[PDB]
Order: sequence, then structure tokens, then C-alpha cells
Amino acid sequence: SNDPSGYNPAKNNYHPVEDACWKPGQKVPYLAVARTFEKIEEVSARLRMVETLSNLLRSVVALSPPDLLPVLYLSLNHLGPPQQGLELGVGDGVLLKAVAQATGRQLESVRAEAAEKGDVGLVAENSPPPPLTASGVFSKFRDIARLTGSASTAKKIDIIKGLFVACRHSEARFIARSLSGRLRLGLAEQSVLAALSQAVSLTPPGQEFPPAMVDAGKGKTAEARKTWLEEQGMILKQTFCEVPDLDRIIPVLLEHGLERLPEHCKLSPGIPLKPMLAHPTRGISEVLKRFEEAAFTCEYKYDGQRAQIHALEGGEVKIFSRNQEDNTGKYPDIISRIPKIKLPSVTSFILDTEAVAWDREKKQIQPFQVLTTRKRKEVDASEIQVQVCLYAFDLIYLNGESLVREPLSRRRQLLRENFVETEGEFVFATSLDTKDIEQIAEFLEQSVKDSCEGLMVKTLDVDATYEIAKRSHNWLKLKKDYLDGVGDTLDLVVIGAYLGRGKWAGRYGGFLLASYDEDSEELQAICKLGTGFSDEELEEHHQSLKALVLPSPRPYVRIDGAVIPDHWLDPSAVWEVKCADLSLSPIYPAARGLVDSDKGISLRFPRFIRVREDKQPEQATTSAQVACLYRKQS
DNA sequence: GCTGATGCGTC
DNA sequence: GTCGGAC
DNA sequence: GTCCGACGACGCATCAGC
Ligand SMILES: *OP(=O)(O)OC[C@H]1O[C@@H](n2cnc3c(N)ncnc32)[C@H](O)[C@@H]1O
Ligand code: NA
Repeated sequence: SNDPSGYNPAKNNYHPVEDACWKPGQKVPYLAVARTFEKIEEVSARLRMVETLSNLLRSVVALSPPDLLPVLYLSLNHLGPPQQGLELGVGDGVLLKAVAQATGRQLESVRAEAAEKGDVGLVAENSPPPPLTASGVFSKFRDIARLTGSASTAKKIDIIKGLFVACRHSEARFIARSLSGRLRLGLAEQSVLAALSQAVSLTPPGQEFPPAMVDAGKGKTAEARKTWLEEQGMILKQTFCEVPDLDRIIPVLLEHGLERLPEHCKLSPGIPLKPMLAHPTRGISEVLKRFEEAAFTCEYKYDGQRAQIHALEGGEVKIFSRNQEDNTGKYPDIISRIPKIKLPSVTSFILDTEAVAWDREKKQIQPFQVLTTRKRKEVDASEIQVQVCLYAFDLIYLNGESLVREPLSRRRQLLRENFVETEGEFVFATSLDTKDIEQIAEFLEQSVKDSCEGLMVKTLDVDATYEIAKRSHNWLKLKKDYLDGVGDTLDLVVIGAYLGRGKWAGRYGGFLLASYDEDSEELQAICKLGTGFSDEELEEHHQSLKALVLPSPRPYVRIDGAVIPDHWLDPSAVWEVKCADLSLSPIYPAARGLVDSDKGISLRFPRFIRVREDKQPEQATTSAQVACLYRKQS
């Protein structure tokens, strides 16, 4: 209706027609989306965020149904279905250059302000064409992603500058955040799905305008309304988990409604699905708690990458990553061995496996780092140098039957009976069915001796299905580095700090750490650190370290190719840091030359544990000790 | 034709 | 990937 | 328990600059 500047989607008793800031048939203004984002970031209760987004979506459904799909993508900061692999090719680098040119400022002034403010959007905002539309912005995002080849970056920057030129009010803030891949509203995929099912439930699509039914919940008690919306939410959520593709779902949702959705969109080979995830567990006793009276199995947790393998009726094979990226082209070796792993009675399947690097000469697992050296796309079978062994642990679909609602006890049995193991090519995950604490503890220890991270734990019959909408983190993961007093901890020196973002703007969000090389009496950067501290600890760090800020680095500190810290720090603080493994680093100088001529050592999954108030830098972990820790990984 | 910086996926 | 915090 | 924002190392693929 009126100026989108005053649009209030957090309004109590929000009316999808009377409270919209645009007219029926009008394109949804982008400022309407931005104002919704603003009202979402103002609150901390997710349910209030969902309500606010639901209000916007109800207006879109009632007034401008063609804009529902772009509005949803803008709210997710997605470009399209993940298996299509669309990429902006735009990060803070390209974006800050576009802002500098748009605002006519020096790139270094923009870069410094962005770091101080903790957000690129704030610089673009505080620094004539028609108003932007939601579908117009989304299409320009897609134009950026389709630009390739030489001189393509300059063309991307041209589009970004044109967007910023047309921005009003808060629009530039959220364009910049979206382009940088850091929307971070506090509302993401789960809340967007909750808002969508609520929106189409309360304001059914496909009504003749003006819609006779703008609030289908008004005739229900609060109790009945909540039960109804929860059921509708599960329909949408479970369908999406099986078909996480809005290009497919939304046209069906608009035409046939949410109740008929499962009839049109069903799990099928060749369409990636969401994978089942795992919740961390701190000890074997904790496991026995959450699985008190439910039989469960323990499996080795292999150190590779997830490979969801689809065999379609007719013989076509597709492979997808855990985030639904198409990996078919990177695994020609897997595609060729499918006839060898499945019995001839199998006509279609979806397998859940871990692809692990495998040394055929030595017949043993290789580290994850080796696996990542494989090529990623347009790979021909003859050129493969790092061989892969598949460790299969689940079966989601078989001979036309979805197993999503079947217990693991049955899925595992169909897996074990219809597929064939070959050493070093296709194996079932090593497993143990027991409830004895002593056998589990020995099994955990043996998993690490056999080159694995620890154990996966899964119920066999109680809440043991593959229904992600019911619970996405339905499995438990028990890694040895979760256990207190177990795993590698290091005492490292804080040599630099990185300015924080969003909530921590003006404070520190990360730090640069170093080990002490006795042979050269130098502090060598080993890794950055940005997790493990409580909010109180991170605030105290910002306080205690202010007295250490240096204008210039000490001459005995070496960081080589590490990211230069925003603030150098006088080497003094020593922190205890835990990691899962030590890796061979091309960038960090710590211990460079002690295990490899050109590469130093860094930490895998580093996290802060506590301050070592009783240690000075000269008693910190030495580069020689780092090298020793790396070697003992064998 | 090559190198290094950047982007974005893996874990 | 790990972690902490609001709900 | 759920969800989400904070942050980590690392590789290939790509393209700007040379
Ligand atoms: O730490 P995390 O949540 O990413 O762990 C889950 C991942 O672990 C991998 N994995 C390895 N071995 C298994 C088994 N046996 N079962 C399930 N997952 C397993 C997967 O890649 C998973 O995403
Ligand atoms: Na990243």
C-alpha cells in the first residue's frame, strides 16, 4: 500500500493485505525484505523471527505469488538448488572493491572501516533509478553467478555497483551481507521452513483475489491451531528433507497446497536428500544415558568425506556430498565399481557411505588431507592417483522402496545382504552390538588404532529411522578428543588478534597463536583460534590483552603466509589449546623443516580450553614438541 | 602460459 | 569441523 | 534438544595480473 520504509512485518494482528507495503500484482519491493530482516535481527526468540517472516510470506502469497521463490532464496541467502552448484564467486575481496569504487573511496579506507565495524554492510549503508524489487535483486545475484571467464570479475563488480546505486535505507546493508555470504540473521533453513508452512497454512495459495481466507487459523482455539500448524510443519519439513529443492516444491505448493505435497514430491534416486547427522557425546556413560533402554550399535567413525551414492532404475549412478553438491564427476572410479558392490537383484538404491583415501600398496587408510588432493570435477578414471575405499553404513532406498521410515535394524540388514564387500574398495563399517561398558571402551580404543576418529552410536529399533524432520542429529558421535585428559593439548602463545564481527564488533573474535622454536629462538605462528571461550572469557581476553597491543610486530615473531592480525600483541599470554589432529600446513611456519622441508604444522579443529596463568612464552609448547606430536600420529 | 590471490567446498 | 548461548 | 552464529585448516578451481 504505502511507503515500504514504514513496513512493519512484526506488527501484532498482521493483516497480509492491509499491512503490506505494496499493491496486489505489484512486484515485492526489496525494501520489504530488508525491513523484515531488520525486525528479525532486533529479536532473540526464534519463534518471534518465524512469526515475522511468516507475515511477509503470507503477503507474498496473497499479493504476488510469483515472488515467493525469490523471497525464500533471499531469506536463505541461496542462489538455487544446491546440486546445481551456483556460486557468486564474490567474497569480501570483490565486495570491498565494489564498495570502494561505488562510494568513490580508497579501498584501504573501506577495508579498515569494514574491520572496525565488524560488517561490510554497515560500510555500504553509511557510505535516480527505480526502487529495487525482490525478484530483481535475486535475478542480479543469478547474473553475477553466471558470469565466467576472463574479465568476468569486472562485470560482477559492475552489477554490484548498480545494486548499491539503487539502494534505499537499509537495503545496502543486506545486499552486502548476502554477497559476502554472511547474512546471519539468527534465522536460517529450519526457521525459514517453519515460516513457509505457517504462511501457506494460514493464507492458502491459489485464492481468487481478494482472498476469502487470509487467516485460516482464526476459527481455531490456540491449542488446536498449534497442533495443526505443527502437523503442517512436519509435512513440509519431511518433504524438503527428502527433496531439498525449492524449485520443485514451491510450484507444487502454490498449485496443489501443502497437504498434497508428498504426493508430488517424493524421495527418488538422482535427487539428493538431507543426510542424518550426529550429536557430540562426552563419554561412554553419557551414551548409555540417552540410549538408556534402547538397543544400539557402535561403528567406527571413518575420517573421510560423506558420499551419498544413487543408483537409478536403468543403471545411471550419481554421487552427492553431505550438502547435496554433485560429486558424480569426481568419482569415476566409484561409478565403475558399482556393478561389483551390488548384487544383480538390486535395481536401484541410495547408499550412505564414507569415502576414505586408501593406499593399495600398503592396504591401509590414509589421512583426510590426502583425500582432499583429488580433483573435483571433470575427472577421468585414468588420471586418479589417490585411491578411495568406501565404508558403507546406511541404506536409504532399495528397489523402489524408501527406507526413510524403517528402523536401522532393518536398513542395516538390507544393506548387509544385498551388497558385497571387497577389501580396499567397498566395506561395511566395522560395528559392535553391545551394552557392556568395557567392550565399548575397548572398541573405542581399537577404532583409533585402526585410523578412525572414534565411534558412531545409533539405536537399532527405538527412534531408529532416517526421518530427518523428526530429528536431524539422531546419531551420536564419540571422538577420543572429546574425552577430558585424552587427546593432544598444546600451550601456545598469543601473538595477534583479529577484530570481531556482528555481536563482537569493536572487540576480538579470533587470535593468532604460536609455538616457540628453540633452535632459532623465534615464535612461529601455528594456527588461528576463534572458538572455545565463553562470552565472558572472550570479553576478558579483549580487556587483558589491550595492554599488549603493539603498533609493529616483534622481530622474533614469524607468521609467514598467515593472515596478518588486526592487532599485534606483545608475546605474553599462554593458552591451553586442544585439537583433533595436527596437519601439514603450506602456510604456517611452526616447525617448518622438522618434518617437511617446505611445510610447517598446524592444528585440526583447534579450540580454547583455558588460560595457563602459570606459563610464560618460554615454557610454551615448542616447535620440536609439535613435530614430535605430529610424528606419533603415524 | 605461469603464479598467486581469491572463493568455496570438504572436514 | 568445535563451541557457546537463547529458547 | 534445537537452532544458529561465532570461529578453525585445508584443497582444488578459477581468474587477475603478469
Ligand atoms: O563430526 P561429524 O558430525 O561431521 O560426524 C558425522 C560424519 O561422520 C562421517 N562418518 C564416518 N563413519 C561414519 C559412520 N559409520 N556412520 C555415520 N557417519 C560416519 C560421515 O561423513 C558423517 O557425515
Ligand atoms: Na570457508
